[PDB]
Amino acid sequence: KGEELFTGVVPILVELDGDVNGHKFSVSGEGEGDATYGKLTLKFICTTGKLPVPWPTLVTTLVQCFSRYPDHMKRHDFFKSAMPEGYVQERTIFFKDDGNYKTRAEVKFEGDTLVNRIELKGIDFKEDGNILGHKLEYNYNSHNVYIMADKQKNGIKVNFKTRHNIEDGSVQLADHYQQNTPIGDGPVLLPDNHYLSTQSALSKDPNEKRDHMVLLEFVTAAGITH
Repeated sequence: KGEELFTGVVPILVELDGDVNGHKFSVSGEGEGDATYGKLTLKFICTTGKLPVPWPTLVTTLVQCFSRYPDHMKRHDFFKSAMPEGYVQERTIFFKDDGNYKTRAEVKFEGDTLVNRIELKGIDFKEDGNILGHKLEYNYNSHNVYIMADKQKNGIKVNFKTRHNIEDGSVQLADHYQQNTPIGDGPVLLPDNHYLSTQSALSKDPNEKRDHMVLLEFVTAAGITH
């Protein structure tokens, strides 16, 4: 089934076009995922010049099919069940005391490659805020991503809050409301309530002159213990 497309290392391509407060930008990413280990590594380039928002604000937007679901809970993996035809992933991301991003993405195979194509619009960012002020540290926290079935849409609803460290030691929150729906017309696995536990490290390629982000990320599904 879909899960079987993820037993090995799979190439990943990400393409994003964005507008935040009228600042236009594009990002292209390349790397690889190994869902067997819940692992991905990606390098993202801002192909339009300087990225006009902090890189950490784009991490969640820029392939949850690479999560590792433990044996006991493999039936809860909607993301892989929708493959290869894929899924639409939509979000609104509300930065507390600040603006919001609205995103629409299609995640699917194109040949051997797992592709994430995204459009992002951001509005209502404050000139005195942390986002347009570039006050976010270049680091990334560990989160819980809550997933539930959305039987009316034959998909899932996802909700979580990310924590973005600010230079002064405050923490800027981003509330994510997400939904995913299959692209194909065939049945999917709909899960029961569960979560993904995430960890990410951000780095740079010291040789790269372009504005960019290297992401190493590990994600494991989990649920209330029994």
